[PDB]
Amino acid sequence: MVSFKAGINLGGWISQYQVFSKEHFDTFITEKDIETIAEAGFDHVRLPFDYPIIESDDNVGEYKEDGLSYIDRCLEWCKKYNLGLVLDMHHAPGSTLFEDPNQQKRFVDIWRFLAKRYINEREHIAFELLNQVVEPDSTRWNKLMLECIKAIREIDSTMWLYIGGNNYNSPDELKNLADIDDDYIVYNFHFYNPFFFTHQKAHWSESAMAYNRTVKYPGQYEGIEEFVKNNPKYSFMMELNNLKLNKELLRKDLKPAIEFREKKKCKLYCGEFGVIAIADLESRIKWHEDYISLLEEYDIGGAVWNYKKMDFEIYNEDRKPVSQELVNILAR
Repeated sequence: MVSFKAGINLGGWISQYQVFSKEHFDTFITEKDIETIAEAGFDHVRLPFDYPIIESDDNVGEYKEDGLSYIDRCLEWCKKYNLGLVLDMHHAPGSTLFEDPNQQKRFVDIWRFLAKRYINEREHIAFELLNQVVEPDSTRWNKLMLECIKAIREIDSTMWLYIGGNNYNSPDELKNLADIDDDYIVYNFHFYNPFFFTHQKAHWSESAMAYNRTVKYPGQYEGIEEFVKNNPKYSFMMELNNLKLNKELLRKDLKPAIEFREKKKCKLYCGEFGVIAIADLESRIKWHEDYISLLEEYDIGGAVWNYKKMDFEIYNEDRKPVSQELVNILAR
């Protein structure tokens, strides 16, 4: 039996790669990595991929077997170590996806193709449709998601599909998803609360970079009022002034997902959650311990971000954990 409860992400491999290089692709993740993950106790891996490894915008419809090989081999390694694999589309075609039906067509076609390609794999693979959803409302995503589900179901009636909502799969956007009468659906949400703690000093976040402050957990945001005074552009941060960071805050942020499930009686999954590696170790470990305990209390499976690199590393390049206590907590 394969399970999808205590996983880890393989971001930075065939998704969010620096340069499109075969050297990177052949070496970033190898069988030794899957072996390490399996020996640690995780039951599955989440594999983000960006469309270009599979389809070029030029010869649309012509799928690259060379890119597909990275996915095929990962499936092999997973089957070998009895791990599940959640195949996740990070960057879809198009942002114009919800504007251009051609982009919509390619998106659906790519999933139709993958459903066919992996039709004989019944227990080690699951599909997670799309990660990047940031829209004014869910109307357009709901339309595309339904077509995609439909297209896939004509080919595979029992393939498990992972579906997330708007606002980067926010837990409070699940309620805005169209009702899918389907029993093989798992609802996904990401969780990085409190943001200025999990992304403190994240170089890719303008506000976090402007704030440029170390934060501990449990603890409290400090100097917000002083920061806003100097930077009126970030006035909205005044809402966070002196916010107390503790386990009850995390429980409150998780509430919307729990309420949705209480109504839908569905399965929930947290595909991404984590803390930036530069945070102090003690706080980093404590946040995971508290969050994992909430996931276990509510029986919600998930995958921590990230296996290696991507600034959220759980393992060094030497395939050794940054902290053994941390890995133990995450493997449940």
